[PDB]
Parts: sequence; C-alpha cells; structure tokens
Amino acid sequence: MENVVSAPMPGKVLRVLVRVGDRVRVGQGLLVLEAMKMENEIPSPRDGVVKRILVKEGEIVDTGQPLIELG
Repeated sequence: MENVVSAPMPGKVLRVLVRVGDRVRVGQGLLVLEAMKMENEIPSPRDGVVKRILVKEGEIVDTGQPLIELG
C-alpha cells in the first residue's frame, strides 16, 4: 500500500500538476520530472487525496526522494 510518491530517478521538478487537498486517481500524472531530454509524468500509485507536496517546481531531486504524500 503506497502512500508516498518518490522520484524514480534523479531529475528536475518541471511542474507540479495537483495541489494539496486534491483528489487523485491511480495512474494520474501528479508532476513532471525532467531527465535526459525527457519529460516523465510521475503517477499517483493509488486513488486518494494529496496531503503534502514536498518539493517545488525547479527543484533538483535524487532517486527515491519523497515528492508527494497521499493522505
């Protein structure tokens, strides 16, 4: 049971697609992570509510780094 969206690889947080409190669906893109001339939509692992967004747009993140917590 997944509660935290973490970075699958290092990247730059290009865009955060949802806000705290928003309802989300499994497989929905929640943010866009840029890496190696590619824009990766990072999905919600489950239906739920966005509780916390732990990064800002522009931020560089490393592998496994927490990005979003679901409530």
